Amino acid sequence: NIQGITKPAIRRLARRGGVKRISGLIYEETRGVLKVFLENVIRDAVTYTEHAKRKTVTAMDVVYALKRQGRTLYGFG
Amino acid sequence: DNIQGITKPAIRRLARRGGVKRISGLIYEETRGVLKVFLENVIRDAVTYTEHAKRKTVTAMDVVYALKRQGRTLYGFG
Amino acid sequence: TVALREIRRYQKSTELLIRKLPFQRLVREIAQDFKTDLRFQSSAVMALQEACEAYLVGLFEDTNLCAIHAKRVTIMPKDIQLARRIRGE
Amino acid sequence: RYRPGTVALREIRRYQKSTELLIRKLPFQRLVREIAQDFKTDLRFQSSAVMALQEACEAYLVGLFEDTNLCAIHAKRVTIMPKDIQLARRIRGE
Amino acid sequence: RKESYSIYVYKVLKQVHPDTGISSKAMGIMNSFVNDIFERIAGEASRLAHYNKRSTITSREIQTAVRLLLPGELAKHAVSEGTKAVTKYTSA
Amino acid sequence: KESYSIYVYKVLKQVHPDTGISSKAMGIMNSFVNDIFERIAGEASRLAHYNKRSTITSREIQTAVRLLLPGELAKHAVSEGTKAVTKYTSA
Amino acid sequence: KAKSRSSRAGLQFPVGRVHRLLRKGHYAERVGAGAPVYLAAVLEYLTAEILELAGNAARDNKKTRIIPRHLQLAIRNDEELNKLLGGVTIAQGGVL
Amino acid sequence: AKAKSRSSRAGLQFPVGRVHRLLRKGHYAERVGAGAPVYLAAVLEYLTAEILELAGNAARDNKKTRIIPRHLQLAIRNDEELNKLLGGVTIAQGGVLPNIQAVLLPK
DNA sequence: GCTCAATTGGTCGTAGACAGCTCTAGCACCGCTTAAACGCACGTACGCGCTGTCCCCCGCGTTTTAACCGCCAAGGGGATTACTCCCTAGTCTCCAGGCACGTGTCA
DNA sequence: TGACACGTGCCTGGAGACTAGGGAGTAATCCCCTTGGCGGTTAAAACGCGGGGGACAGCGCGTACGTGCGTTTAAGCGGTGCTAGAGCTGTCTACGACCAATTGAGC
Repeated sequence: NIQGITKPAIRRLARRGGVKRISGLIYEETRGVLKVFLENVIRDAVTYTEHAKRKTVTAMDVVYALKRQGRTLYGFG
Repeated sequence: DNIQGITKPAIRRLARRGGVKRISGLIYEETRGVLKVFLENVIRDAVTYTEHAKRKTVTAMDVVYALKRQGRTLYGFG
Repeated sequence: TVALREIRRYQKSTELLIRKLPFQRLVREIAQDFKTDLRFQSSAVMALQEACEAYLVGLFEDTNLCAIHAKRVTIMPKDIQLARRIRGE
Repeated sequence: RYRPGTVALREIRRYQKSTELLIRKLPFQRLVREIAQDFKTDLRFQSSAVMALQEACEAYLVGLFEDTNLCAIHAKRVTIMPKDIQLARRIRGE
Repeated sequence: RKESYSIYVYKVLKQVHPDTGISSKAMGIMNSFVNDIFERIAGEASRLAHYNKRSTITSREIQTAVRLLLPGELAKHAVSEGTKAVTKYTSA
Repeated sequence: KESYSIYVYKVLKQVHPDTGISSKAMGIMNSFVNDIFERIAGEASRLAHYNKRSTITSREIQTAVRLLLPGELAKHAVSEGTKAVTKYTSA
Repeated sequence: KAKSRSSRAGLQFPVGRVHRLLRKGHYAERVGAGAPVYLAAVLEYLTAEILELAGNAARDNKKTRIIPRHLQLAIRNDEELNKLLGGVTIAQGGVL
Repeated sequence: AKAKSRSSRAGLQFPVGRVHRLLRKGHYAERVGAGAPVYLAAVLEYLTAEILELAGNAARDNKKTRIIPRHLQLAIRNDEELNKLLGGVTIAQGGVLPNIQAVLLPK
């Protein structure tokens, strides 16, 4: 599904970062880096979900996975 | 004016341990300014700990704790 | 000419920049390898998206300076690789 | 006479193999008091505390030079220059 | 019951800006912020209490935790506010 | 005082029966053990309250180990952790 | 007749609830009476600090409710709040 | 009635009772179930043996017979797992790995 | 509107505030020795400024496809509840693991 | 050669036992929010054309860096001297934990 992260979206995100001009090869590297970040967070999240014996992953599991990885996120509780 | 006692050879030997082959002549003063700040940040913590305990002699475990707070955990002295 | 005005618009604006459905399918694809037939609460995907886009925005902000150091205008793959190396990722 | 840049490699291979402290002891010993006197007068110091400070500082500087050399490599230079330190520190977050 | 700091943030906002309202989203941000810093201070005070081998948390521990945790000006004001509070509370 | 200095020696004798250890490296080992102890106990302490439980059971240690340790350390550490517990309860 | 301890210190934040958290949090086995008053005073000061800048931002925008964009515009402009919350990121906060 | 240690029961060298007491007195929870210290002691003993194996191998690889901090540093930075766990540790007298960048070697 | 948790009153166990004593090691000074830092010199390697050129990105247009909206079904599992019991803290005894202090010989 | 290894006295940290009681393992009913499906439209994504700007290889050149011999200076090692102060001991009372009854801030 990783080709579902469209080239326009990557362009918009880099524009929010202030990049004026973007090389044609950046897209596959950006997809790889996004995928390894997601995999790490999802692994920790599911580890909390399993220890709680829940079947639904909650927003608290994501908030805790992000905090343990060292990046505090406010707004979701 | 003891900060000059970190001599140019010492900064060269340190940069050599990091693999740096060639060094521009302004690197020394920037290195001294960087070190001064890092020292002040560590000592300000250590002296806060020494004062809260009402000791006067600053003790090595105080510095171990200062480093542990600043994320640079040091093994061996405690 | 337009890219600077685009930069202004997207920094002034506050919407999410990745379409929802593809990101949601990607998340459910990934999760399957760790446990089968999970469910995701509605806000969990929003929390993941709000993390990942901000992470990339920060990575691109660092990449921009990594490019300017080379006296380049354009960012290239090795700029991202340097950024991650110095960041210790 | 060796030509330039060969001895630097032998120096690196030595100083990466050895473990001795590279800063002179007594000057740093004086420097620590000349700083700390700003925070309290008539402070007194354990010898171990100064040795710990020295170990931490040398580790920090070597850690910063290891990152700083990558900036020089990325610009296809071999000379490190102050803007390399500035960039490295700005990315690292300090 | 979903106990919260929100009804106190309301009071502080009214004191600072009597015309100004607040959205539920900013309230959730503020409540999470307070539930963060409370834990950071109490944890750091805990470590100070154990490194001295003391049974008791006292205002000296909270004061030194604040001095270590908060940057310069925030600490400099906050210590004066806490000292004024604890004195006037002792006066009653 | 208290230290682990008997037990690290007892392990060295099992794993390298010629070799000795300097007290200067003994101190490093002792601090390393205290560090890992405090990490594991901290994270086990979180899971109890995240689940609104009063106790620490073996499940909390198992999960904190799985979260903190990397995968290939975690699989074996968990494996013989359950081995040790199974021996204990069967003895 | 009871007069709540917050009112004795003149704080808004609840010295009761804060002392309940300090006791129930297993931080230490005993908690002396100055701790929760001091802690409530500090938290109230920090709340007033953040709200003041958020309201100033809303006023400059010619709006009247502070919204998270205004909070990010506050925190990222103060040279010391940006050190306290340097790692924290704000949902919908955007960038400068 | 002859006392026999819980470590001997568990087949462990590390002190199970001392771990149990450190947990009980550490304020980590209001209760500490009977299986927690055996598991934690086994985990610690595994990691200790994993370190000391690599240290002994580095001793032989340097024809020394006494482990010293250099050998610990090499035991740690020469493993992709131990280095990920010991990310923040600085080791006194430990020195560094030999790793010159290939860009800088002679033409 | 109304309830459960914060307030006031009392008991009382103890640990930490005060005073004494001590013997460690941090501070100060004398001298001898010489490792290391400082200074001056010049040769040449590298960084920096300039030109020509090129191919690949930016910007515009039409197509097209699936993201989105909104309404309708339904049923899995998060949530709360009442019962129970077996687990773990408190106490007491009594005994041996390992802790200061000593000694010596070989990596 | 002086740090680690083996030895000794000894004492308080661990282990075996019973009591007491409440945390959470258990089995049930619930209902709400998650998953599935429909029409459709029109916002955004995709494919082509066109080109001129940014990237960059070859080149010139000179000044900034390095490698070396000589001078010296303050660092390093050892000796005596000492008394401030960390650390342990003995005392005892200020105060903070626990129970109850009450009622109003908060939900």
